[PDB]
Amino acid sequence: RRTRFDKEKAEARAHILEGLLIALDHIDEVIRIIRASETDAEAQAELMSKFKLSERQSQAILDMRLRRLTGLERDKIQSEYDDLLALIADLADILAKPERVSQIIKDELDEVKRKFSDKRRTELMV
Amino acid sequence: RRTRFDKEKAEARAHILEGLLIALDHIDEVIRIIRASETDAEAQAELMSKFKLSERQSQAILDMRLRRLTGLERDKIQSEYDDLLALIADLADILAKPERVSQIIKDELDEVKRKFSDKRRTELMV
Amino acid sequence: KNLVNVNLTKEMKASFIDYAMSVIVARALPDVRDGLKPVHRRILYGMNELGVTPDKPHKKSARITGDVMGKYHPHGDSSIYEAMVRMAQWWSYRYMLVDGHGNFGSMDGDSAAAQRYTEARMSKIALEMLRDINKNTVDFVDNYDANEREPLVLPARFPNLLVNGATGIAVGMATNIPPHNLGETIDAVKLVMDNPEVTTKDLMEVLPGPDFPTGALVMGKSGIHKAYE
Amino acid sequence: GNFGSMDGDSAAAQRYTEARMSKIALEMLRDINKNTVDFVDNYDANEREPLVLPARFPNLLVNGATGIAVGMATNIPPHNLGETIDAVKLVMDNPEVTTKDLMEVLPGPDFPTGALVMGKSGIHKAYETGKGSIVLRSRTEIETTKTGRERIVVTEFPYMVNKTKVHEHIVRLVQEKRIEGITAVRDESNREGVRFVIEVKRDASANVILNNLFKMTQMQTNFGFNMLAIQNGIPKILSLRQILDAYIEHQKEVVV
Repeated sequence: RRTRFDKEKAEARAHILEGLLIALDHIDEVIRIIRASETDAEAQAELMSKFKLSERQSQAILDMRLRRLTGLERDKIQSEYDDLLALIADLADILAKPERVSQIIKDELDEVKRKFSDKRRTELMV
Repeated sequence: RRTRFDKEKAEARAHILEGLLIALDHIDEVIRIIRASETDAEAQAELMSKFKLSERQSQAILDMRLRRLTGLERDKIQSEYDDLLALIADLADILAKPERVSQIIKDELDEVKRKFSDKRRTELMV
Repeated sequence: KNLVNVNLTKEMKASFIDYAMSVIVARALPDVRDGLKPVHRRILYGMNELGVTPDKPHKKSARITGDVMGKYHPHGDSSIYEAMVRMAQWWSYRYMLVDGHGNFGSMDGDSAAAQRYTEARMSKIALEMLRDINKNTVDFVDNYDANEREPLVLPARFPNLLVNGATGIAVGMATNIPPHNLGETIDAVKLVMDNPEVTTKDLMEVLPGPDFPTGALVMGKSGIHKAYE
Repeated sequence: GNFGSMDGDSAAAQRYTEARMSKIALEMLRDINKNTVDFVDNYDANEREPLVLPARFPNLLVNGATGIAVGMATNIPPHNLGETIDAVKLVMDNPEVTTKDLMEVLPGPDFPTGALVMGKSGIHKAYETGKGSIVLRSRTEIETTKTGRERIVVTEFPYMVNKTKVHEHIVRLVQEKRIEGITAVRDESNREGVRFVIEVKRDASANVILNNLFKMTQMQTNFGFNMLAIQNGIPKILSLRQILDAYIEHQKEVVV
């Protein structure tokens, strides 16, 4: 459940970042529709119609900062996007193999054992 | 001094809004330079070189929100810009004519007279 | 006869001018452009920077005077509170700039105990005196601690000399209280600002004269005419 | 007995606590009764007092002169005793030592509680002309926790600055709400050890908070130098060279 939650969170962030990445793909068409827009709902509807986008993606595009329209910023977005897809692939590998599940359990249990484990105050006599 | 201060404040805001208005004039060249930029300092320097801009103007352009790239937003910016230039013309008319200075003094003094003025507890006898 | 320091001609002149001007400014007669003593000016500006306006209830005056001591005016605590008490009484002072909270005095002659017993705040007139201050209106100066900034003269919105008067300590030169009715004063300001040559008889047509905080009878319009001439 | 604190405290009266001379007053009074400085008759015409105490170390540079202006006030340049004595030696050896070469000797303000001194230009101005100002930045350091909420360790408030007024001013500036980021202030001593932690929250570079508390509070202040004192019966603004030339002349008088 924790792995599926973090996959949900990273997958939603990668979804938003993919929408901004598609905005970085064809910037000129997005600007052309924004200049042809009249309301924000019209702008997001025409962007979702033209580039097959979501409401989250279109809100992220219409709230994207213009300073982020540079290759110095496209590099950071693309690198972070590949890193989050790598994290999604890692969590899918965790959800696919029960061996690594037991491995995570062993690791955190041994962390607890390092942090707290004393020994027997009681002696087993015979 | 108060009129010159408010003219300074509205003039700085109209300067920033004029920089954003020039950004709204040629949006495509600004986007073309942002896509050709590598750092933010490069982007603001090339914008100030290409459209004769200020540091305040170039920071406002590179921090301008993409949702503000619509005719529903250009209308609000243009109307508010004309209103602030009207306020600048009003304050310049206040700074140009000492009659209106005395008029503002009369108005605020009569406001104080309405808000507080009692009459003489002392009688002038003879 | 301990110090025997001799060569003190221009240094005794400079030190004597310095101590005399410090008397005249700080503990003596106030300004034209706002009619307020420098103790009073630091009272109003410190209570402005604390924001103790009549939207909030009254605050303890000891904290206000302690902030005065820590920011603007390093002198007697009871003297600053004496200015607090005299300003915040309807009979001691015509239009109470500070509105107080507690026992201050009586017309019989009474005093409050200290600055930590009773409360105060600004009244509706100090907000007038401090309306449009933070807008390059009067130039600030750095005070004795070089981190705080104080106003030179408070930007007045009504001429407070004629309203409240100036009590004076003579080191040769003392000064008196002509109080005035606010509305006739403002009308006099209007007529002076309209016609640059109004005769003082025509302003005695406007201004009767001494509007006392408790009322009286004034005998002598000749001395009134002599005074405003 | 109880005299005070750095927080600002006073003794009750002269009949509650005791005192005596320390090891330095015996230095200041060693060889006094031997025609060393001329006495005068005081106000009761039976007692005799000394005009000037025969010093054995120049106490102006050590302890400074706080001044009341009736036009003319004066300041405290404190100094380290050993470097001061070495400066006296080098001045008495070479009658023309440049003041840069004595700033080689003398660092400057040796405070009784320690601080940080910013500005060697104002120091050079002070020991050349007499008038000047230096900047006093407290011994503060930024210590980043592994958790993330950073730390400002302040240990040396400047010369004649309260602790309690500065910490109350910091808490007030938190509640005056001009700038934020300060979590809390820990005053973790009663009387012993001067090391105090003020916390900066997570996601806030504490050098920004440090520069802003230096801008606002009494933690980095200005401090003026105006070395004004009595020479030959008149008050004069005197330089570091002139103080030590006069002190060497006085010790020549004492020795002769």
